Amino acid sequence: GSLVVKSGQSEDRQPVPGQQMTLKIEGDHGARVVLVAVDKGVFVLNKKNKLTQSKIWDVVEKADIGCTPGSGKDYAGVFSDAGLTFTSSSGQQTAQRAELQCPQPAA
Amino acid sequence: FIQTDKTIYTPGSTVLYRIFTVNHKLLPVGRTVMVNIENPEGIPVKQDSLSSQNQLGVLPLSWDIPELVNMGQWKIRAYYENSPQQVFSTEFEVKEYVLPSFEVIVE
Amino acid sequence: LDEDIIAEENIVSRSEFPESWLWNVEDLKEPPKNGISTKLMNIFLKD
Repeated sequence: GSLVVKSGQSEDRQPVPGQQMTLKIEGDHGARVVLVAVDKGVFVLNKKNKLTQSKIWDVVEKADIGCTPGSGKDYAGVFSDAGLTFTSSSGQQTAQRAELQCPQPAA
Repeated sequence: FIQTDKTIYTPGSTVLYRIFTVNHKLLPVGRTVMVNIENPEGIPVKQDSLSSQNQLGVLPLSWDIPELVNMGQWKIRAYYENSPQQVFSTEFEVKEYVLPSFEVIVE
Repeated sequence: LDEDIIAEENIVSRSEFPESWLWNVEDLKEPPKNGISTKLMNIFLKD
């Protein structure tokens, strides 16, 4: 969807310790948003193990059942190499898959 | 997905962490989650069992770090009750530190 | 007191120095426009 967080004050400069400030939040309707503010000084000691949207997709992609950029050796390979199984009443079926992870990256 | 407010904590402070529960479609879901917290030497000290039922896939939690404890790399491990084999983890460092006043970049 | 300066009794010291705050939760149920809701929060910056 989309989630943006900008300054409510559509004007002015830098605030002063103790001063209030409007905080605009542009997100999807019906969505719940959890917030958190941290002093940048903390990240100077440690910036690892954070939470990023990019790190999320990186995990989703790793859990993909497809193990080939495309195509295959044969018709039964195209489906399997794309994360699918074909089976017909004529006999044409795909290669039996019985292993969770993708092929061990054999360079 | 585990989220901690800070990246590093001092012995005596409180750690605020939230657990996001979603399915393969990244859509929120109500399930039973088992959350543990291990020390640098891989030894669980606290274990909870809350449910994201009607919580909109967000489990707010917190744990106070005792003054007497080993410093180093701590880990928070969570997993669905219906799949003990699949475990997710996020690390947070524990050290006696003091927030500096400037950052240093090496490019 | 008469000096062109501020007395000690008139200087409120800054004490609130948190490392992490604003641990709040807000829902976007406001009138949607183009599928994009907008909530305006009034936060209290620390010292």
